[PDB]
Order: sequence, then structure tokens, then C-alpha cells
Amino acid sequence: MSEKHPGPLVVEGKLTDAERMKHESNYLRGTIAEDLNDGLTGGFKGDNFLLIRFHGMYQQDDRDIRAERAEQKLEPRHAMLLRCRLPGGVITTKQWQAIDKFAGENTIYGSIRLTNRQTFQFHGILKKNVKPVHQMLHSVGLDALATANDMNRNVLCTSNPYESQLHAEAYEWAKKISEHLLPRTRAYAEIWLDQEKVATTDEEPILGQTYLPRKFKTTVVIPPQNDIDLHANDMNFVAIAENGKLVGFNLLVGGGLSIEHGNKKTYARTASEFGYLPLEHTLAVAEAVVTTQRDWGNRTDRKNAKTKYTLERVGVETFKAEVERRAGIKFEPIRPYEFTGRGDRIGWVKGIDDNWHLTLFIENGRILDYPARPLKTGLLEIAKIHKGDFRITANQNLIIAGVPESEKAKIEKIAKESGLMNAVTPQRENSMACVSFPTCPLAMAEAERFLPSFIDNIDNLMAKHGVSDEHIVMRVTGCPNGCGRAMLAEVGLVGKAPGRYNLHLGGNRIGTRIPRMYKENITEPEILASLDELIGRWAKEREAGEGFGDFTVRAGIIRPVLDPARDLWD
Amino acid sequence: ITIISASQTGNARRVAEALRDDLLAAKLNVKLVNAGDYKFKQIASEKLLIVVTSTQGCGEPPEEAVALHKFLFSKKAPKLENTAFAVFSLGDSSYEFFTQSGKDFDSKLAELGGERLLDRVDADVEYQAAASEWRARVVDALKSIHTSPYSKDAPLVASLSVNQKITGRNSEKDVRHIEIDLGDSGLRYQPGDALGVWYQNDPALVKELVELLWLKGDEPVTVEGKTLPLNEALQWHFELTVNTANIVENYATLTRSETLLPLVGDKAKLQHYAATTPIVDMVRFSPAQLDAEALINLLRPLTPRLYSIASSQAEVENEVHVTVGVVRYDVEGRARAGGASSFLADRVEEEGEVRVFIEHNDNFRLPANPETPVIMIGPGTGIAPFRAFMQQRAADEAPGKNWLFFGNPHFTEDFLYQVEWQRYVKEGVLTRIDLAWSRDQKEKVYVQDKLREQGAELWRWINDGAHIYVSGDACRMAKDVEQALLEVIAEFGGMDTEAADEFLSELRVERRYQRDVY
Ligand code: SRM
Ligand SMILES: Cc1cc2nc3c(=O)[nH]c(=O)nc-3n(C[C@H](O)[C@H](O)[C@H](O)COP(=O)(O)OP(=O)(O)OC[C@H]3O[C@@H](n4cnc5c(N)ncnc54)[C@H](O)[C@@H]3O)c2cc1C
Ligand SMILES: Cc1cc2nc3c(=O)[nH]c(=O)nc-3n(C[C@H](O)[C@H](O)[C@H](O)COP(=O)(O)O)c2cc1C
Ligand code: SF4
Ligand SMILES: [K+]
Repeated sequence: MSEKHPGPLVVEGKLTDAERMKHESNYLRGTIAEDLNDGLTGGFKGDNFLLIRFHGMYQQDDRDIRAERAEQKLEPRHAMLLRCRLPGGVITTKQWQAIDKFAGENTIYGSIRLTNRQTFQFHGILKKNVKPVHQMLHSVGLDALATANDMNRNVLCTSNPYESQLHAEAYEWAKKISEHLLPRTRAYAEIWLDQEKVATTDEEPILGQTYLPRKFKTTVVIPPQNDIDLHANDMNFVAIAENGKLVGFNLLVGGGLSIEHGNKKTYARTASEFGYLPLEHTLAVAEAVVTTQRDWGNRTDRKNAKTKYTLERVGVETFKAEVERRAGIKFEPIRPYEFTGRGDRIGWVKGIDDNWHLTLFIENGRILDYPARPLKTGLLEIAKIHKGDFRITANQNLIIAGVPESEKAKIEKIAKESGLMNAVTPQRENSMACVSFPTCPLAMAEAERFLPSFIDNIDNLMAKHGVSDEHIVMRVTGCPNGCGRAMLAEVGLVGKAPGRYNLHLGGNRIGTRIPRMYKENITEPEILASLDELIGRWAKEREAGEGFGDFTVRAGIIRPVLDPARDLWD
Repeated sequence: ITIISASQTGNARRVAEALRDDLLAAKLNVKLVNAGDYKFKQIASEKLLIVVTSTQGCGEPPEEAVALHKFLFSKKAPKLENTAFAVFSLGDSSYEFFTQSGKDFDSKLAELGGERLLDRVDADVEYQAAASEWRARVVDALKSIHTSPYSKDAPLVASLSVNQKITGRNSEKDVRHIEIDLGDSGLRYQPGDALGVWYQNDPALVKELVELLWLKGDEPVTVEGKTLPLNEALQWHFELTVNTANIVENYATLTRSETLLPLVGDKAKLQHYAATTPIVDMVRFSPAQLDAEALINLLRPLTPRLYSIASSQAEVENEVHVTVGVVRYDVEGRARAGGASSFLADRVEEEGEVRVFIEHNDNFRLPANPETPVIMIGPGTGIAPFRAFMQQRAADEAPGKNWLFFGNPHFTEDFLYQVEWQRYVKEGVLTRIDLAWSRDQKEKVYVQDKLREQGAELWRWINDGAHIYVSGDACRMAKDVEQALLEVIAEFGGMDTEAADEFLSELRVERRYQRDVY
């Protein structure tokens, strides 16, 4: 028996306060309906502050004016963050028109923030508009149920495969997986959709009364594209096809990127390969893995509850055996899959169905009406004109899918005039950041408002070094949680303090290697100096088609992380 | 013979006190009673009745005389047979309504057959000459601050401790929280009092006005018994931020401008002009080479502005807090502002020199019984005395219930003292709070709508002997809130509109319905 994983199946100890909140909430109801009707405070009091996440909203305040309002004898500007549940990122143009209208009208920021999990976010929603947003989401056939707190997160799917014929099956299976793992509770419909109460109790056969120990994240991967970053999320279904049709899935369990600064018990590890499962067993396997995580999770520690920690505690073999027993199947040996890259395909891409896919690069996924750059208005006009549907990408980009040849010229004309696909360097296309300031409560440094200037400087640096045609996956997070996935990039900047980051190098082009910490608590000028030296080194003594992370590992300037549960911090 | 004094700030009070003095010296009898302690329902048993009154926001009498005024309008007033009456009314020509309360009192007292021995006369802000010439004729045709040294004339020279905005950056209105350290002077006040703040005109505004008249700014002018330069006088002793009709027609008469002469003789046009433009913009429309003496004669003496105290000495000790709503408006792109509000907002440094005094208001006080429920309606800058009330009640650990009605355009920006109200409702001091944000949705919602919504609970509280307090705007808010109260009382009391008005007048008599409006 390996000593690496000697822990028990279930840890025994005092349960966290979150588990008590889930237990005593009466199946995600709480007093949210009552708390909506008070005007004294702009937020949710008591356990509702965390129970509203189960319904998809985060209570937030603007951190740029938090102290100013504190000294102004004013409460923090409590506004809700509404994240929608969009399995696979596919949103219809009618739904896009609805969400655009709501963001323009009933939202403080007036912006649609695309996320890296292939869904959008509404920021600055007042408590009086908390119910109308859910009403309109239901009106256009959407919902925000179980997209926050401890349930299955938004299910991802590769939004633009090279052979864009498996996307139909992959998106169908992503939607089926998302609907299967939804909570079987009527709290969401009773509170927002105003459905008559049923004189019986809920069951939750899939998640239980206390639900999952932590957030659960699932993906559907179509090789060789890895834009969804399957190693940052718990369950990954790597699609496998024979003769052009889906035949099965590859299951990879144990993802996660969140760490804690200076806590060796928290680490970011890549998902571990389980095995090949026939196509018809996808739902059973997802159920088995989710229930195994629910049973064997660490509910006594919230920094030890994610599926990666459970995998490293109970062992991969025992977890796989339990999944096989629960699903009543046997995991076939993994059929080989390869990954070519991780970025998006910006421009016009031809599909098999004689339709063109237009991927628009939106900087930081923020859709707004900028001066001389009306992205929101152009997107609205496209939605009015387009007859297909929009696909949000895991790189916070938007894909205008299914454009016919006749309408290709019109769509290009409206998009180009609105500054949606203006000229942008290749480096900026593979550069991403989390929301961070001014909305994220846990943000330590700037990521979204720091990424544009940083990438401008980096583009100038590459132009100076004569490598401006090449690109480096550069992700900046203002938090150790790794929401911008800085713990999978070639160069990652995790926030530590306002203006200070930790520089991480040694990543991978395909995102299958955590970047080891290089220098910590260094301001921006130190980061640019170090990156100037390293890019100058890379621009000369590299090989043909070599990435920056591969060069940094090979040149010996940094050492790669092999087993992140042991040597990530060492 | 009885003299009736109807005054809130107290300018009619001193006139009535001097009047009763020489009446008791000359005739005999003559008793003096305020409108608040007058048994007004026994008016028919009077021999001689002299009324000295004031004028509030728009024509309404002082809050203690509102009960008597509504009695005279209630069609239940008795028919007078053996009483002679004379009405003396104060006022200010700057406001729209000039001594209309006295006009109404005189007209009604004549209508019920009272003998008008002396015709009604009008008084401006300078009432010394009119009062002196009126009391002599009254006497002729009739013979068959507690202890503090500080007052309006000698204000306390205090210091500004805190000047903090209490509205969000996205607020269209600028509301300041002004904390003034009284020092060791020992100035004492009570909740419901007002802090009379002496101010100074903007040096930039004074300079612009002086150069707009092609003057220098240092030419000597005569002020009181001393000689001071023009800038000093215009900054310390004369009012520039308020335009009156009299100022406009005097400028026209001593200027003969083609753009001002046709307006002379039209009261409506003159008043609209005065209310629409400041003095400096009005003189910008027509410079006229006016000298320093003409400018000094044209303007009016500077007067302190009252601000409801937003603190209780049971909590803040030797400090006074005032919630100052800064008046800011733009004329043709030039940003103008009010005198005292902008003086406190911008022109006083921290620990700066501010001359203040206390304007005691007895008819706006918390109940003497701590168990009495309290209902407060304080939208806008009317929340200050209710902050003082809450501090005083929390300090005394009063077990009585408290109800607050607050209203403002935006919840996230215009909720004054929001954290304080959250804390007060946390500890049970403020039992119930109702908020009406008029600019948060498509339809305007004000405090009166919330009073209408909570009619049953308001009626139960009133039956429990609750006190109703109104503080804020008087042009629209006070009338709307009074109408909402009348509707609630009539609906939930099983009685019509007239009986509701009588019930409200009774509440005024029992010192249970009290207003501090402006
Ligand atoms: C928007 C997004 C980043 C982005 O710019 O795209 C994001 C934004 C936030 N994340 Fe995240 N997370 C986002 C992807 C991620 C991912 C990356 C991924 O899924 O591909 C991770 C790292 C991978 C992982 O955790 O396995 C991630 C790990 C977290 C964590 C750490 C969880 C943990 O294991 O400890 C937190 C903190 C928490 O859960 O309390 C967090 C918390 C948050 C919150 C809700 C902050 C909070 O707790 O209140 C953020 C709201 C920001 C705001 O103001 O709007 N976010 N977050 C992503 C939205 C995903 C979605 O729409 O479903
Ligand atoms: C008992 C009492 C209590 C009070 N309590 C408070 C309180 O708690 N808080 C508070 O803020 N005030 C309070 N006030 C009012 C206060 O005394 C002042 O009236 C107020 O603060 C404005 O002072 P000011 O000298 O700056 O304005 P002024 O300079 O005297 O007025 C500005 C002038 O400009 C005019 N004007 C305004 N807007 C425009 C426009 N857009 N275009 C053209 N002309 C315009 C006005 O009509 C006015 O003539 C109270 C008053 C009283 C009597
Ligand atoms: C808020 C406010 C509104 C006023 N409105 C008028 C008015 O409409 N017409 C008028 O003649 N005087 C008006 N005045 C001036 C008062 O009538 C004046 O101050 C009067 O002398 C009150 O003095 P007293 O309280 O000592 O009796 C107003 C004063 C204030 C403070
Ligand atoms: S990584 Fe930290 S700062 Fe960035 S979005 Fe996540 S929680 Fe916020
Ligand atoms: K991007």
C-alpha cells in the first residue's frame, strides 16, 4: 500500500459552518424570499448571504468606493453578481437580446462579463432587480440555479473544434450532464419563478441534503483543442470518436488550481486519468464520481474539500474502484488522445455544414460601449441580424456560430464597424485575467484592469526582441484562487497585494503542467525586467516551435512540477 | 385685552413681550399667551384680542398657531359679538409668500364680525420701526436663550471638527455632515433645536460682483457705525446669494435698463426673475456703473442660517452636529451656490472659525414619557432632528417604540446615516423604518405613499398615544405628508375628512403632532 495516500475515506471532525448552513436551510430555501422584501439593507442577511449563491448570485460591493462609502456614513454598495447556467456556452440570439437589454437597463455596470467557464455574468444587480433577472432568465428559457456555492459548476465544451461536427453531440452531452447534476429542489422556482409550494419535502438523490463538500466543475473535451483547460476542473470527459461519430469518453478526475499563499496543504494539481467509458455510460459515471466526492469529501475543512484533495488522500485506485462499483461498470483502458494547443481561433472558420464561425476577441470578456468601440451595440445588432446562436468561449471570447455565406459579409461589416474584431496582436489573444477589482471581494491585486496595459508592455517587449509573431500563454490573477487560471499558464501572475504579484513560470502550451513559482511579491517593473531578460534569452536559443514554458524548463532557469501534491512548494 | 404671540424663531415673541409691557404699564389687565397655550376654543369670551404672528415656508402660520388657524377655517368658529381685534404680521419679502398668515387671520377675524380697531400692517425683516410705530397706535386707540451669553447678536466662536459628505459619488445632491466642537464654552442644546450659523459670502463671488460693476473693491463704505472696505462688507455683512423682487426693481429704478424696466410693476414676473437668477447673474445681464454706496443700499444684511441639530448632548457631549444640504446650481454654465451651506461645505477649513448659536425650539421635542411611541417622517435633510432624537432615546435607554419614515432619490446614494439606522434597528432602538426612494423605479414614491401603505399600523400607534414628527421640505413634503396623515386617520378612524382634520388639530393641541419644516 502506497504511503502517499494513507488518509481515511471520510475524515472525522467538527463540521464546518457551511455544512450546518446547508443542513438547516430547508433545501436551499432559507429566508431569501423574506429577505428580498426589506429595504433597510441592500444585501442578504444571515445564512442568505451564502444561500443566494445556490441560486446563482453573489452579494458584492464596489471595492473602489468601499472605504469612501464607509466614511460617508453609508453601507457598502451591496449589489448582486448574477451568473447564468449555460451548458457548453451556447446561447441563442433571442436570449442574447434579452440579456443585453437587461444589462443595459437594470444593471449598474451595464456590462456582460463573459467568464472562462463559458457563461456570462451580471455585475451590480440591485436587490430590487434580483427577482426580475431570474424572471427574465426563465422567460427566455435560462436559469441561474446551482452555478455558485457547493454544487456542479457550469459545464464546459470545446466551442470550436477543428472538425466542427462533433460539437453537436458534445454540447448535447454537456447539457445532459449539467441537467443531471442539477439539484432536485423546488426552492429556485418557488422563490423566483413564483411556483405554488408543494406540501412535501425534497429528496436530492444526486447531491443529498448537505450537497457537495465544495464546488464541482465538469468539462467535455474534444481533442486536440484544450481551450476549456480540463486540468483546472474536477471531471473531464475527453470525447473520443470513430468514423466521425462520438463513441465514448475519457474520464479525468482530480482537477483544481486554487492554492493558499504560504499553505503547503493547498496545491494546484492536474486531473488524473481514470479510464475510458463507453458512450452510453456517461451519466452513470458522472453520477458515480459526483456521489463519491459527496461521500468522501472533507466537510471539516473548506481548504481541503475539493476533489483533488480527496484523490490525494484516499488514493486514485480506491476512488476509481468506488466509482466503478457505484456506476456498475468497468473502466476500459484509455484510448490515446493528443492536444495541439489551448487558444482560440479568431476570425472566420469554415464549418462542415457550409456555415462560417466568427470568433470575436473580446478583451477580458467585458462587453460594453467603449468610446469609438461599441462592442455591446454591435453585438446587439449582430444578434438582431444573426440567425444562429452565440457560443461563449472558455477564453472569455464570443463565437458567432452558424453564419451562412450570404450573411457572412453583413456580419463582418457590422462586427468590424463596432470594433469587435479590430487588429490585436497574437500575444493578447492568449492573455487572460480574472475579474478581480473592483467587484471581487477576495481580490488582492488587479487582474482585469491590469491585463491590458501589461499586455501592451509585453507586446512592445516582444517587438523589441523580434518575437512578436509568437505568443506566450500569460494569465494574471489578483487572487491565489486562480480564477484566471494563472496556475496553468506559461507565465502566471497570482496576486499577493495591491501592485504585487507572484511570477510563475514553467507552464505548458497545452496547459498540462502547473507553473512553478519563480519570484514572489514583486511589483510590475520587476516583472517586466525579469520577463525582458527571459524573453531575450528565449528569442535566441530556442528550438523550432518551442513555447516559453518549455524553454524555461529546458534552459534550467526554473524546475517543472511533477507531482504538485509533493513538490509544488518544495 | 389679551396679546397673542405666534412665533417659531421668536421675532414676534419679542414684539409681543414689548407690547404687553407698555399695555400693563399704561392700561392695566392685558395678559400675554402664546398660540400653543391658548384655549382657542373659548375665543368668544374675549374682550380685546391682539394677534402678532409670523409666516413659515409658504403662508402657513407657526406650528403652534396652526391649530388656531385651522379652527378659524373649520366652519365651527363661533360668531363674535364683543371683541375688538388688531393683527400685526411679520415676514420676509425674499420668500414667495409675504405675511399671508397675518392677512388670513385679519380677514377671518373681520369675517366673524370682530371689531378691527387697527388695520393690519405688514412688516419686513427690519421690523423695529414698524413695531415701534404700531405699538404706540395700539396703546393710543385702546384706552376705552436661558442663561448662556451666546445668542444671535453675540454668537459662540466655535471650531469646525468634521465636514464629511454623507452622499455617494453618484448622488445629484451634496449633503454634508458638519461636526462643530463647542469647546469648553458649555453651550447647551436639546434635540429638536437649530444651530444658527453665521456665514460669509464667497470671496470669488464678491470679487466677481465688484468687478462686474466696474468698481475696485477697496472703496470705503458705511456699515453700521464703522467704515469698512467694499469686499469686507460684501463678504461679512451683506447677502448676495438670495435675490428678491425688491432688489430687482430697485436695480431697474436706479439703472433704467431696457431689459429690466418693463418688469417693474409685475409682481409675478419680478418674483419669477428673483427666484430664477442670482444677484451676480442678474447684474451680469445689465451692468450699470453702480457705485459702492448704491450697492450697499441695494443689498440686505447677512443673516445666519438655521440647521436642525443632528446630535444629542447625552451622547456627543460638547459637540453639535448639523446635516447641511449644500445648495448647488448652475446658471449658464457658471456654478453658483448658496451662502451658508456652501460656506460650511467649502469655505471653512478643519478647526476653522465658525460662529454659531442655538435657536431653541420648544414645540419640537421628544415625549417626556420614555414609553411613548414616536413616529418620525424625515425625508431629505429633515433626518437630522430624528438622528438627534434617536441618539437621545438610545442614551436614555427609553423603552418606547420608534418609527422612522425616510425618503430620498436613490437608495445606494442618498440614504443619509444609513449605517447608523442599521445599528439602531439592530439594537431595537428604532423599531420600524420605512423608506421611499423616488428615483429608484419608474414611478415616483415618496414618504406619504409609505404612510398610506401603513395606515393600520399608524392608526394603532396613534391610538397608543404616539407622537408624529415631520421635518424636511415644507413646499411639497409637509403638505403631502399632512394629507397622507389625514387620509389614514379618516380611513382607519371611522370618520370623514372634517373629523380627521379636527383630530389632527387636537393632536397639535396635545403637543403630539409637531413639525420642524423649512
Ligand atoms: C469569473 C471567473 C473568473 C473569470 O474572469 O472568468 C471567476 C470569478 C470568481 N470566482 Fe472563481 N471564477 C471563475 C473561474 C474559476 C476557476 C477557473 C475555471 O473554472 O476554469 C477557478 C480555479 C480552478 C478551480 O478552483 O478548480 C476558480 C476558483 C475560485 C475559488 C477557489 C475555489 C477553491 O477551490 O478554493 C473561489 C473562492 C471561493 O470559492 O470561495 C472563487 C471565487 C470567485 C468569485 C465568485 C469571488 C467570490 O468568491 O466572491 C469570483 C467573482 C468575481 C466577480 O466579482 O464577479 N473562484 N474560479 C470565473 C467564472 C466561472 C464561471 O462563470 O462559472
Ligand atoms: C428651523 C430650520 C431648520 C433647518 N434645518 C435644516 C437642515 O437640517 N438642513 C439643511 O440643509 N437646511 C436646513 N434649513 C435650511 C437652512 O436654514 C438654509 O435655508 C439652507 O441650508 C440653504 O442655505 P443657503 O444660505 O446656502 O441658501 P441661500 O443662498 O439662502 O439660497 C439660495 C438661493 O438660490 C435659489 N436657488 C436655488 N436653486 C436654484 C436654481 N436651480 N436656480 C436658481 N436659483 C436657485 C434659492 O431659491 C435661494 O433664493 C433649516 C431652516 C430652518 C428655518
Ligand atoms: C423657512 C422659512 C420660510 C419663510 N416663508 C415666508 C413667506 O413665505 N412669506 C413671508 O413673508 N416670510 C417668510 N419667512 C420669514 C418669516 O416670516 C420671518 O422670519 C418672521 O419674522 C418669523 O419671525 P418669528 O419667528 O420671531 O415670529 C420664512 C422664513 C423661513 C425660515
Ligand atoms: S482569482 Fe481571486 S481575485 Fe481573481 S477572480 Fe478569483 S477570487 Fe477574485
Ligand atoms: K480573452
